[PDB]
Amino acid sequence: MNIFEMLRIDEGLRLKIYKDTEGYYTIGIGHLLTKSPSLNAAKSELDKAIGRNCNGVITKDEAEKLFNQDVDAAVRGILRNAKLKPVYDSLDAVRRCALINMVFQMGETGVAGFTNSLRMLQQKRWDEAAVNLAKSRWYNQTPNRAKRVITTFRTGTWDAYK
Ligand SMILES: [Cl-]
Ligand SMILES: [Cl-]
Repeated sequence: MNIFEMLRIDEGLRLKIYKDTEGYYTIGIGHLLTKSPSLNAAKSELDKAIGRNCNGVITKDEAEKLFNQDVDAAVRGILRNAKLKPVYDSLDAVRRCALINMVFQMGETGVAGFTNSLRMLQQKRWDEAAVNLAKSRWYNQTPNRAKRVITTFRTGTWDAYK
C-alpha cells in the first residue's frame, strides 16, 4: 500500500462531474473543481484544468494525471507549511500517508487548524491523538474514512485498508 492506493480507496474514481460529500462539483479521484453552485462554472474549471473541451467528461488517464498533481501539491503544501512540516518530519512512513490523506481532503489550512492533535502526533502519543482527532466535524461528517485515517495514525500499519 502507498499514498496513491490509499487515496484511490477513500475517494474512488468518477469520470463524470459529480458532487462530493459537501455538495461540491468534483471529478476523477477527489479533484475539487469549484465550490460554486454552478455546473457551468464547474465545466469551465474542468476544461481549464485539462486543456481541452471536455464537456463534463474525462478519461482515466486524465483523472490519473490530475491525481498525480494533486498528491504532489498536497506533499509540497505540507513541506511549505510551518505548522505541518515539523509534524510530517517527525513521522514514520505509514503515518506520513495518514497526514497527506487529511491534507488532500481538507486542505493545508484545515489540517493546520488541528493544533492539539498535531502536538500529540508529534509527541507520538498515539492513542491520545486518535481520541482528539475524533472530536471534529471531519469525523462526524465522514466517519468511515476518518476512522480509517485515525487507525492508521494509532497503529502505524495499513490494517484499516486491508
Ligand atoms: Cl466534537
Ligand atoms: Cl465516510
